[PDB]
Amino acid sequence: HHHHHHMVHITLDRNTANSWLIISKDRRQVRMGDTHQNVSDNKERFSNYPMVLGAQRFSSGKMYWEVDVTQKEAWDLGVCRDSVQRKGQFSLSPENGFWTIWLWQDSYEAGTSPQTTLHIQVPPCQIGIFVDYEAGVVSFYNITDHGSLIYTFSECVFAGPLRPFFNVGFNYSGGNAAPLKLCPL
Ligand SMILES: CN1CCCc2ccc(S(N)(=O)=O)cc21
Ligand SMILES: CN1CCCc2ccc(S(N)(=O)=O)cc21
Repeated sequence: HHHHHHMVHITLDRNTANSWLIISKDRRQVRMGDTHQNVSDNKERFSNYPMVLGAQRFSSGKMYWEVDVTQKEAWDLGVCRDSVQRKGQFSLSPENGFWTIWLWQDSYEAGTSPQTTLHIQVPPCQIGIFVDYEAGVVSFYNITDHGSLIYTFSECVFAGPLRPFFNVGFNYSGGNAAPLKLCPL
């Protein structure tokens, strides 16, 4: 892919974070803490899952960013509507306003309804996310494997401003404590 030149500087929005997340001072890294992180509750915070949004909102144009997932066992990445549900249980699907992929139990899947099996020969350590608002496209790229395509959602019906979306995953196993990191341009 030659999408690198639409690169955007993403930062995480603390106010949207699940109360157990720890976001770095530069707002470029997030990990699961071992307890509640001593913040007040608010209507923006994802309550049920270790999720957080980017601060940036996109309503036009082409955008690209990269995320480091080194040595994680579980995570979700992509974009979502600004108005997605924050409280209670929900599925990651385009019907619910999410365009995402994930790693879970040693397999990669795209968040369609129902979910789609991905075919990745080289487990990624960094993921590239490309959004073309006008075209209705969200694409994912394997930066570890020379930028190879992972998945494209096309005919997307965004129906609102988009925000970068992150889930660091639970750490029931003790093997998923590592952070998500936004990679430099
Ligand atoms: C997002 N994520 C993480 C890994 C396991 C899993 C299983 C089902 C679903 S779903 N299709 O119900 O949203 C989502 C999901
Ligand atoms: C979002 N969702 C819905 C239910 C299935 C499932 C499983 C694992 C995770 S995760 N990535 O937070 O560990 C999330 C999730």
